Amino acid sequence: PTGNYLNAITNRRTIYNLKPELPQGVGLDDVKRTVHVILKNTPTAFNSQVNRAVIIVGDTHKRIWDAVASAMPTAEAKKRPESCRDEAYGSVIFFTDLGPTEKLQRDFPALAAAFPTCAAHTTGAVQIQSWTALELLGLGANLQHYNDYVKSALPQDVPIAWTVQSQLVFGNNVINVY
Amino acid sequence: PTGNYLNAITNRRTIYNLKPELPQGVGLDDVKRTVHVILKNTPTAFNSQVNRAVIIVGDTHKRIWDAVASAMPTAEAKKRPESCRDEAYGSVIFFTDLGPTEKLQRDFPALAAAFPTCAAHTTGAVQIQSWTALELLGLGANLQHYNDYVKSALPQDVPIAWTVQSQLVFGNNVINVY
Repeated sequence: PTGNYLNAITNRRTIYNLKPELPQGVGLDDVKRTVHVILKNTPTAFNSQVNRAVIIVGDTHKRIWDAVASAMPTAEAKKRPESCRDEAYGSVIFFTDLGPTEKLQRDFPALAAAFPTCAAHTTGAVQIQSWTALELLGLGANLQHYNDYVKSALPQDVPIAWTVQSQLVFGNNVINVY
Repeated sequence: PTGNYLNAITNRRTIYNLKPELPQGVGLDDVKRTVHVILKNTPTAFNSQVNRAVIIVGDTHKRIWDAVASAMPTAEAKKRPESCRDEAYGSVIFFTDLGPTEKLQRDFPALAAAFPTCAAHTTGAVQIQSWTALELLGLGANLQHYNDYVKSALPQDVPIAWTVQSQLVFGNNVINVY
């Protein structure tokens, strides 16, 4: 075990078996740092620093997935949001500040095409890491992409420029050589 | 010493001081498998599995950077690639197979505007993890987004549907608790 950083990656996958667990031996503000230290340590191309995040829990967590599971009207296509608001302790949701990405498109009008793409790179860079780290604490977590649904459902104290990217619900190659 | 996954995230930064180093105690194929299992264990959304990569070295490394540092005409814009060919051991270049995403767009024409984003997310996940893990071995690495240029410089053994995303040259959050 050295840069056994791989073993933490290999032991990680989508977990739907979820109970609103603390979990054992680890509080909430513990989790708060874990994602915080990733947003702070994740390289955004050209120091744009566009990706942010919001963690939601309790009746504020249940409040959103209950809103999605009403915009979903077919029962068998709502056993995902309602199993997210009745089985999960909370959910980490990630954003990308479209603000800077609009500024870089301004000052560098010639490269105003890689900027939206360089932001999509870094936001998925904090997603996989927070996810792979939450599962190290003991939690179980899964992906969700109800972006537009939670975006409208999102409260008012949110910057409207924060584009919704993901919802982390917690609870070979060729080588040359010719 | 527990889920000290964070320590590797913190102990990671762009390195330009590069010598074509093995490095000590670590062969090349040592590096090869590190990324090989990051591409393999990365959650491509909807199991599209579009993440591709190529490790480049030797006079095939200097060959491509010599091509980029020749389309750059102004000296001060050649200081990057010519230092990437004459100071580096090699480069990991990452792709996203446009194949599956095109298939997903076809089958689900309604969601055909989330697939390119779900591909940009997953590539911006194998990049950061490889970079974070290559520096665990002792190497020095950095981001390089000289796309199209290196893409054109690529030989013919590559699929023309592989989209060059990056070149890995090796050598606050609101709590919403009401």
